[PDB]
Amino acid sequence: KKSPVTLIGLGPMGQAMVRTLLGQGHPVTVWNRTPSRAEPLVVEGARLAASPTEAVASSDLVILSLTDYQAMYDILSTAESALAGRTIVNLSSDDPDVTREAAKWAAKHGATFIAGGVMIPAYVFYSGPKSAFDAHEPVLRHIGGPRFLGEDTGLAQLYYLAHLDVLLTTLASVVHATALVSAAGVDEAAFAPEAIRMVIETGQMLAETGLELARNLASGNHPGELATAVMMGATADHIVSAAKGSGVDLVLPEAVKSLYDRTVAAGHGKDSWTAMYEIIKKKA
Amino acid sequence: KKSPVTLIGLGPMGQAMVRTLLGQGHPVTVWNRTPSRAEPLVVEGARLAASPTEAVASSDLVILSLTDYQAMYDILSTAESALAGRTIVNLSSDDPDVTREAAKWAAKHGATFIAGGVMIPAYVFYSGPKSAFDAHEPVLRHIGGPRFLGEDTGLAQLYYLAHLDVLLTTLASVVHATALVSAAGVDEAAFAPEAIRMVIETGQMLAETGLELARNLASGNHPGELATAVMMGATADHIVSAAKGSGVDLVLPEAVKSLYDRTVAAGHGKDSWTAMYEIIKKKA
Ligand SMILES: [Cl-]
Ligand SMILES: [Cl-]
Repeated sequence: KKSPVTLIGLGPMGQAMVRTLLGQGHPVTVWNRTPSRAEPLVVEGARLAASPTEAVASSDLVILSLTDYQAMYDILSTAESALAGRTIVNLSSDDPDVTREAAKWAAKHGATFIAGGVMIPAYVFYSGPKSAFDAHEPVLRHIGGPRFLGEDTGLAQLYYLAHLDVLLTTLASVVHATALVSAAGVDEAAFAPEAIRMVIETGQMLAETGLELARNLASGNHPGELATAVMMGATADHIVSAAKGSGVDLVLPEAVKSLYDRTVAAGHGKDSWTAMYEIIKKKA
Repeated sequence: KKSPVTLIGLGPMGQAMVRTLLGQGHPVTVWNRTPSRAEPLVVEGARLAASPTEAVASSDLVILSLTDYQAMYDILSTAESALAGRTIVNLSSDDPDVTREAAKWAAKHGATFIAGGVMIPAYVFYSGPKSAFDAHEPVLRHIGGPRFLGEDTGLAQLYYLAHLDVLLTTLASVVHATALVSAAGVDEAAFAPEAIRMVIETGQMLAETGLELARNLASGNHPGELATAVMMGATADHIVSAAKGSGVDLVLPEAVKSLYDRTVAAGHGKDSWTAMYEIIKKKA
């Protein structure tokens, strides 16, 4: 009685989504480039499709969890005539303009398209036609906490990549800070927990520095308080010189130094450190 | 009956340290390039020194809280003959090799030298001769939680700058992620709190990903688990292409992409993301 679901892409994320959906009573048809990974899901109740075409034809809702959008094009190439009237929910990560081009390709073949972005703490960003999201939300809510962002298909991966922008850059800074200290002979195991704690401290500081951040970026006014761009720029300069003397790779701290240098050179030296937003943001 | 203290540099940090030390019964002699900032401390009980020489001569312990080490050289230039037999505790931020050169200059003028690094959540890194730290620890503990790091003078600013390496890079990523989303017309006030929450989530993830981080960096083995360098590198590539299409500044995500590119090109693609440490760390 529950609506059938097709899921293509049986990596770790797809495996968990199939198990979840089966436990909620949905018939799940699966397909994967290597059918061996489908075997555990078949014994849990899923049906292995004979081909991508038969997988697509088995449901009105086709969920894709692949490495990138090119994998969607390659897999569904032989199934394009079977896409008419169905909804594609692509949870794969890719460039936002790539996902927008996919919406045009989906419409060419008569399909509705929703882009998704999955965050494992789970919650999923969704973007595309709201009527399509509302039609499949009873199924999508079992995968994780749905957050509809808007009717621009590209939004889900834009938000996802911006979150990963924070994650990947922050993780890189922990590795870089550890190399900086360990260059002096300090045991990595001694300082790495401190660099980790600095992330937590940074988060809690951002839990009046956050009010400074959200207010300044939105209002466009960066009042120089306790932490100005010229003060932070001098610290960034010291980090670079320390890394240059330690023999530690420079590209990451030089990027931070580049942001503060251009922020000071633009006349925002006495303003808050948040004034680097005026250097980073989109022109005009 | 409490030991006298001299403190030079009456910015915000110096103001709080003087008030703290006075409240604990220590006579405090102060000096500043602009004597006006000493007036509030004088009414609290501090004595304004007539000159840097008289400030130095007033105590065996001289604490410096200036913008950089060059300010120490400039201020104490006329007081160099009065430094003999006293301990300089410099809490100013600067390059670690600059602080090591200061230890040589301090010994030239017969003074003991300790470098400090002040973290405002307060706790202070200290480095230099342990006998000097132990001799002044009863006074230093009132300033904040003392953490002796070792007898290399340069350690305190190395640890301090590595902590600030994490802080400044993480803060830059929050501003950059917000610009990435706001380039599409999203209100900054809508996404900036989400970018902030991503820092907190990153910290809590680092509170088995941390065991992965500390173990891999110290042992030098990066077993590829759920998050490999080739997977993270593809996400870094997407962030760059998204920023390149949004018109958002590229230097920060290109630095992260550069780290993953070289990590994959070095044969660590299947290893954990922590394998970028082998690209960042000091040669040999
Ligand atoms: Cl976009
Ligand atoms: Cl060093």
